[PDB]
Amino acid sequence: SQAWQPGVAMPNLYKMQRMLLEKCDLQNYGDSATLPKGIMMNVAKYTQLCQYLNTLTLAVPYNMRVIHFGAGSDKGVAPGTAVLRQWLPTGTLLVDSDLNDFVSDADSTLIGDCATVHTANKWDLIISDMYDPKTKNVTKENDSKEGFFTYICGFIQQKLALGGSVAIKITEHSWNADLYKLMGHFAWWTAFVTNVNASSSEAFLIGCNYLGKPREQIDGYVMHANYIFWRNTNPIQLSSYSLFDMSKFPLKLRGTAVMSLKEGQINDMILSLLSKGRLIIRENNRVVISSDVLVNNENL
Amino acid sequence: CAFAVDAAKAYKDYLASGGQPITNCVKMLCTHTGTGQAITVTPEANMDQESFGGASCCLYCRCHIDHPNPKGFCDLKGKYVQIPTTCANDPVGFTLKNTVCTVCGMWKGYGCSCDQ
Ligand SMILES: [C]O[C]1[C]([O])[C]([C]OP([O])(=O)OP([O])(=O)OP([O])(=O)O[C][C]2O[C](N3=[C]N([C])C4=C3N=C([N])[N]C4=O)[C]([O])[C]2[O])O[C]1N1[C]=NC2=C1N=[C]N=C2[N]
Ligand SMILES: C[S@@+](CC[C@H](N)C(=O)[O-])C[C@H]1O[C@@H](n2cnc3c(N)ncnc32)[C@H](O)[C@@H]1O
Ligand SMILES: O=C(O)CN(CCN(CC(=O)O)CC(=O)O)CC(=O)O
Ligand SMILES: [Zn+2]
Ligand SMILES: [Zn+2]
Repeated sequence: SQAWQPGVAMPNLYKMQRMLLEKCDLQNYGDSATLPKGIMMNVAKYTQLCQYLNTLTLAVPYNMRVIHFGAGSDKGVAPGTAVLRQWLPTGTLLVDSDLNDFVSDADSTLIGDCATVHTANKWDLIISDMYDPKTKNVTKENDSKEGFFTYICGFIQQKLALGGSVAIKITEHSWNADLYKLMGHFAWWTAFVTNVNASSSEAFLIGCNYLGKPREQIDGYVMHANYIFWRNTNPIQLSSYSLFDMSKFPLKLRGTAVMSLKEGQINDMILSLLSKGRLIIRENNRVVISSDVLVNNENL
Repeated sequence: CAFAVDAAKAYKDYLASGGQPITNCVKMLCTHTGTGQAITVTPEANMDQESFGGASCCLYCRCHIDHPNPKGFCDLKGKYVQIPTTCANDPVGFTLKNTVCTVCGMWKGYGCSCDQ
């Protein structure tokens, strides 16, 4: 049974359907897991996410570069960043960002709308827990959303190293059709529901090993519908069991190889190594980031 | 001009007055089979300790004030601090009020056995 897993990933037969989009109606909606003593929800949530990422083919190069969007919290701190830095090998470059100010253990933190964020270099792993509170004001058909999803799609296409991976928080109403389409540009993809939040429509949309071109054409409107269909017909038991075994939590430093390479040079052997988590492609220069700042003189 | 805000004193006195300790310190899941050292690059709690994200346990970080250090560097941020389970109600107070032995790396008085 599923309850001893960190969470549940979308079974493949659901990925293959052509469902229409219904309202999400989960039988355990509102129930809260019992969390171990003194542990915040988002430490449990991120712990389970990382426990699941440990079962995939992540590239893990020396001097890994990881960027974490939506890392702030109403508490003024960054529980997610703390778990990622725990999980990631020591000395992994971790940058994070949020719209509102917070205190972080990341190596560098940028405050502002994510669309203001720019980076010279590419990344081996992108994490987003962004969620707009206005998504709660459902006033119409659940359409594809833009905003930070539009930024994220472009950021991936422009600044995710080949062989890199992503995990991007969605919900029933906080979702984007191009993001699903772009999952077709990875070797493998899923939607992963943590067991501590099994009662929520939240999932992490995980793209494993980026290939820079489509393996598969995905209709994002259809696929979100498939995902809601899965959630609607497979209730998940809230469970905190996996939180109690942290013996194998750390990400194994694979020392994955990094090559700069031009588009001409990406042949089917290179593409094979990307698919297997055995290669990263990007510059290996220094990591430089910035936030765009709008200037206004309010006087007169 | 000699003036500087003494936030350490402020919190120590607030606690002494019976003030509610700073909260939302970020506690980590770990095996609790670690070294017990005070401040580490990954959680190192033993069975007598809880591990926390450093930044959230630092009084200067949490209060949005400058670090008492010429270069402003912070001892805790980017790291994990192990807190005696008996003081994990006030991790900020603990790290402020206590000291780390430069020799063994354990909290002077809460693991340091260099006097024996
Ligand atoms: C910490 O991270 C947060 C969460 O962990 C994570 C999302 O979790 P969630 O809240 O559980 O969300 P959800 O209800 O499952 O999906 P939705 O898109 O919000 O649905 C919109 C609307 O549709 C209805 N709906 C949805 N579903 C699935 C239903 C149901 N009704 C039922 N009777 N049965 C159901 O199954 C209901 O009215 C919902 O409100 O996102 C973060 N987050 C949330 N809110 C904020 C925030 N962060 C910052 N500020 C915020 N204000
Ligand atoms: C559930 S919270 C993040 C909680 C955090 N990851 C943690 O570890 O506890 C959702 C976050 O997404 C951020 N967010 C929403 N829209 C954003 C945007 N356009 N740019 C940057 N951050 C955004 C919010 O400010 C908010 O802190
Ligand atoms: O303005 C920006 O830089 C990001 N935009 C998205 C523009 N993207 C390109 C795209 O459309 O995919 C630019 C980028 O992400 O680099 C987000 C928004 O409009 O809210
Ligand atoms: Zn500090
Ligand atoms: Zn000592």
